[PDB]
Amino acid sequence: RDHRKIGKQLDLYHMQEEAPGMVFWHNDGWTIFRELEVFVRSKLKEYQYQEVKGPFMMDRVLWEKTGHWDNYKDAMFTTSSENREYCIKPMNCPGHVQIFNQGLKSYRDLPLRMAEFGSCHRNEPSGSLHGLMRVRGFTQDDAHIFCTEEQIRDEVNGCIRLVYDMYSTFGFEKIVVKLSTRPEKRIGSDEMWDRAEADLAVALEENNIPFEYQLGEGAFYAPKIEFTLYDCLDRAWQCGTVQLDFSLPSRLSASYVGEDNERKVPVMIHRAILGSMERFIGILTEEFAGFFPTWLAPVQVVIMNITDSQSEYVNELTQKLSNAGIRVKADLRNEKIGFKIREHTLRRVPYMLVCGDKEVESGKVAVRTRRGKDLGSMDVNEVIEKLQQEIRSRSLKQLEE
Amino acid sequence: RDHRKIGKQLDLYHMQEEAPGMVFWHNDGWTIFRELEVFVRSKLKEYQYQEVKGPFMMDRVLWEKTGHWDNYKDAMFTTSSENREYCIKPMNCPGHVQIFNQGLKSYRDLPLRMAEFGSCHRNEPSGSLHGLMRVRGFTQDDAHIFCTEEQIRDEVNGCIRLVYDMYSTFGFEKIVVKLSTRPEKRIGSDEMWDRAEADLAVALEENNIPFEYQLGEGAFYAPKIEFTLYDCLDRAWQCGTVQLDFSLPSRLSASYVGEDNERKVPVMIHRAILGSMERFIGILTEEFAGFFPTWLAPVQVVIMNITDSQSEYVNELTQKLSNAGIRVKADLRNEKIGFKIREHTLRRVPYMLVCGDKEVESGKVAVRTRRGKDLGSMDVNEVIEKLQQEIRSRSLKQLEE
Ligand SMILES: O=C(N[C@@H]1C(=O)O[C@@H]1Cc1ccc([N+](=O)[O-])cc1)c1cccc(O)c1O
Ligand SMILES: O=C(N[C@@H]1C(=O)O[C@@H]1Cc1ccc([N+](=O)[O-])cc1)c1cccc(O)c1O
Ligand SMILES: [Zn+2]
Ligand SMILES: [Zn+2]
Repeated sequence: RDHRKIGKQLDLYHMQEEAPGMVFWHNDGWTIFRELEVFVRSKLKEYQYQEVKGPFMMDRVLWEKTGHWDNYKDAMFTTSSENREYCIKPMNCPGHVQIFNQGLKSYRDLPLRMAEFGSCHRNEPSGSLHGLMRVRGFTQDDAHIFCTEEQIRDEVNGCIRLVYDMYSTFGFEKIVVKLSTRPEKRIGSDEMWDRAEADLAVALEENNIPFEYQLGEGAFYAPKIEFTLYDCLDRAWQCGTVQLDFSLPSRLSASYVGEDNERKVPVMIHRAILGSMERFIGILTEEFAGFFPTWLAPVQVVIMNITDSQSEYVNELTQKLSNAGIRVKADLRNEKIGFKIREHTLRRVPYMLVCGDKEVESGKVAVRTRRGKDLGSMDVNEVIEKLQQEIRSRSLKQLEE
Repeated sequence: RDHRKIGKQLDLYHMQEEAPGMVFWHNDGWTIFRELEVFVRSKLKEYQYQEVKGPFMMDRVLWEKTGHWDNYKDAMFTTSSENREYCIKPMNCPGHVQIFNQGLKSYRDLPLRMAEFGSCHRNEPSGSLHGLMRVRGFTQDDAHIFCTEEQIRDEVNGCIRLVYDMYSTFGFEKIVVKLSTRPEKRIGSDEMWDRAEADLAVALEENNIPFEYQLGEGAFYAPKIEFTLYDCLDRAWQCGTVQLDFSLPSRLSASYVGEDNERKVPVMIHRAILGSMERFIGILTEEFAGFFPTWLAPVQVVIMNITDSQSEYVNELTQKLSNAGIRVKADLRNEKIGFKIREHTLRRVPYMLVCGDKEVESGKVAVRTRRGKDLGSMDVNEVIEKLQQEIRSRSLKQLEE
């Protein structure tokens, strides 16, 4: 049930000592990563988010405004070019405000939701690395919301609704929520920290979410709501995070023209639902034990022949299935039929299509699943329509179960 | 007609001194970038390519083993972690071999086409940077093909066919081709360069492509076919590149089991159709002068109302168009209709939908475009149906236009 074993077991990814804590995404594993992007982007469109991309390193002088350099430079990778030092970004927060700073902003642009699949890098000790859970290079479904102090309620509520919306897709309904308060090493005034912590607390009571305080576990600049999901083994996994920031936008000279035609500093809301997408894939790998849902399966359908007589028929079906948007692979090897089914069952392919000579009239296929179920013969167009409903709805369970 | 100058007007991107030669992709520009990615991925599926992803840096010890460290030490960024050097990758070729190296490969796995949108970094001089044309961090539509020497066609013609097939979508068929031969400082025996240069030379005569030699301009490991396209201003732009490599796979301990059950070294073919996608977007920006085709437009349709009476009707239309897969924005601001139309016309939005009281009764919409042309009032379903017809085929030209 170990994702490292399943990942090697399913051709998902690999790692080696030349790049410690960094993922070599294979074709099958990268398909799952891209499928998660499509799912996230569908939510971004639904929740009216922009999608941007920032540069991969920046001047240390910029990281100096934020105080990020003071707290965690030891965790930061560094490079120099023409007597200037640059830091490979561990977070997308200052990159997003720079985009916000371009062009004069007004209150009519707020709330401004800006998201990015930012690939970050943190210099973690090699002894702390373990599979996809703890890595040096990871990708966040990061987003930062710029809004006025009157829009704080509505925007934080939208982030909370998004957390439960996406977690329910993967079947994670046991969620533990914690409020991380101020740490001993922080920046910002006491009264700022009071308002930010209270606002996060109020947002949770409005949505009727029980939670407990976690003293000293917040960021040095913002308190954060931490979402923890429980898998089918009742194991805690901390993925979600919503922070309320009144500090950084002021430090990075971010401003907008208000309703009263005056200088105001915008409130920034950090959010990340899945957290590290490499980590989230590892959670999904262990949660399903490699039995990914059909919409996430690297190979969704495998069509196999019994003899060479159906090799022409199988290739036609493989092309027809591929044209319908289904990830389908053809198994034309000269191996016994029980041998083929066992191999692809171990590959956790959701459906296996069997084509004998009895199939060659009928325009039909013998369907069997990775669970060992037999579904019998009927229409190829019917299975296409049956399947397409399954991927488009991102259903957790398969056909006839 | 300058891309940097249009790019500021259209919310495409921006750059600043904190990250010289690196792009801050804004929402509108990133839409074009992703929009090109889908087009490339459609070709990868068509031409049977895998898609992988490599880490951002690797142990320098490998960059010695390839010879890249000796030749291009000044152009590579370097960082430190636990008394070990890592280099932010300037190329994706050896990262692809690592994926190929995992698991024993045979001749039945060949040809193996592996593609990646690899984000590279080269330390180019800062006085040398200019907009999107010359950048420090760029994304290549890279791919490397592993095959036997008898397959040295079937892949090279596929690369050549892909070059002209993808260029025709953007309207580039004025293409001049050059063949770069061996430089004095290279690796491999002379007999490789005789076969490798000849293999590329015959392939161009094979495809009825006139070409000129560029003596001494090839890489230290491979001769290269260079594709140069000309825009509407008859300006040369060098984007395509196909390399024939017999050296590095041997240097990186890549091997496969042949038909005679003996270890063999696979041939590697470097290819890049668009080259740096940041550069290609800048070329496209200048080629169309900001008038991107509908399938490439960041915002495809803007629906505007005249008064608040049509505010419900436009919102229904925005949802219907958005559900149809059209990037649509609704303009409900309290401004005059002539003010709204002018703003989006300067934004080069392909189509603008106007809804008066006469539109909401009749169930139709008034459409007329960024160039000033009228389609009059047309059926709402008709406008959707034609648009999908326009986007799906990636047509260069407009609607009756
Ligand atoms: O703060 C954030 N998140 C934690 C933080 O900091 O680390 C937390 C996230 C994390 C993920 C993966 C790995 N990993 O090595 O696999 C380590 C750490 C954060 C949250 C939302 C938006 C933002 O813009 C953030 O910055
Ligand atoms: O050679 C290659 N491709 C051209 C080449 O060289 O430049 C061409 C592509 C390009 C254009 C612009 C910029 N840029 O800095 O904006 C960078 C790169 C190449 C092809 C395949 C694999 C490789 O490993 C390569 O190296
Ligand atoms: Zn943040
Ligand atoms: Zn290459």
